[PDB]
Amino acid sequence: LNNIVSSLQRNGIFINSLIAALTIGGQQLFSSSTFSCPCQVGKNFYYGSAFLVIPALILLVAGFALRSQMWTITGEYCPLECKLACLRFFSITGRAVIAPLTWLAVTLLTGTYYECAASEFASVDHYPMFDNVSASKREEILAGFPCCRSAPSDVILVRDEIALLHRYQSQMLGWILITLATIAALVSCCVAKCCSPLTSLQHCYWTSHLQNERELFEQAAEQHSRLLMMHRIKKLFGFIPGSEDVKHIRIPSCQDWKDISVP
Amino acid sequence: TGRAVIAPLTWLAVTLLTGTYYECAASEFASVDHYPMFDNVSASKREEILAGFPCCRSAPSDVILVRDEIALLHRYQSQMLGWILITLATIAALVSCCVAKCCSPLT
Amino acid sequence: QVQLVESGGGLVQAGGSLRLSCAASHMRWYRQREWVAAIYAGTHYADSVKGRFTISRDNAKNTVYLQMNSLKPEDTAVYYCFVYIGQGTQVTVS
Repeated sequence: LNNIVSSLQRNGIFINSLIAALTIGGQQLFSSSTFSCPCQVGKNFYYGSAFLVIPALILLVAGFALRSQMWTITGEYCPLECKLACLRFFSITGRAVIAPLTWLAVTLLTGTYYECAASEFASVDHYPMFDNVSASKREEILAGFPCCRSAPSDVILVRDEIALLHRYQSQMLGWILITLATIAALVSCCVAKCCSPLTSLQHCYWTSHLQNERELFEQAAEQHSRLLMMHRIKKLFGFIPGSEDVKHIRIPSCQDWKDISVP
Repeated sequence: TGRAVIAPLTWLAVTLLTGTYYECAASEFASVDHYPMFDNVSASKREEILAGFPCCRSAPSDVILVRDEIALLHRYQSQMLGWILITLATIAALVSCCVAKCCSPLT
Repeated sequence: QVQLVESGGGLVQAGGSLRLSCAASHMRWYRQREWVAAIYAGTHYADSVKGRFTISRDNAKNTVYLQMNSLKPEDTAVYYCFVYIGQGTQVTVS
């Protein structure tokens, strides 16, 4: 039964779906817990914009870095070898970039981050209520109502309209981004099915072979290290550990401990 | 070192994100000359009340809204620092990994 | 060298009016001690007694003027002033 779970774990679509669901849940928890939408007139666009970008950037970097094989790819970087490196890089990038795309999409769909983000950028010259011959209190109240300040002075309905407008735009952006992303994927796949010299079945078999040989060589290296250490003990103490020791014992002296300290 | 330093980084990040520690920390360092309410010709009661409202003292004398703004400002800064620190940390990790994949002789 | 004196107070019954004047040789008010109002040109009032007082001043006579309307026994206090603390005046309402 657990073998089936591991088999589905090998399915990349399932692991990417798990990543997307986990990122969406984390974003929802973060928004519901620790956002608070600071309401300062001076720099409020900064807070929302940072909430939009920094989590996406750190998730992208984490996805790129958590894959060990990309380090080897870069080391080789720093014919067919170039094509294979490009294919592996594209395949790893896909999973590296799925999560930040999910974060951006869900944030835009929710709309709160964009709502608090570009709120002070709203156009109010159309509305005749906001005269503000001072020209400064207008920006103050504009940044002030979207966060938590109702300020029930007839402006609330206006503010909702403004909010609605921004929210509407947010949704579009999300979907717009989504569209572009999908388009990119398609053309990206085109490259992976146009510049690739290997057959479609050849690529999957080669990847399975690479994973199998990597695991096999790791196991072989561990076993070789184990055998080398076993040999070191059977040459120092004169007996093989884990076997019948009642035959001989070296009884090493003080000078013998220094020899095994070399590695 | 990586595992040695992951935990304190987490503590600093979560503390800054929560903001309470920074809120109570640099509260008396706030700039009040901009606000015309705080004249305080004595110049000492001003610092006293400035340190007094952030902890638990509401002191409902019109200053509460002002104090919230001040709190907000500090809170805002706190968040940035956290994320700023986070950014730097990640950058460090990257270049650190670079060394572990540049100076390393082994494959 | 700056001298402050609270003047214009006294005894008033319910529903009456009282006017306070202070001579000063950026003003605040005190009563007990509790805040009352502030003036510079921005002006604020206490939420406890919001909608009852009115504070004004003029640099011509270097004096500050506070207006209390429909006073009630609930605000029985000694009224002070602050820019240095004024001597203060005691006022009750019956």
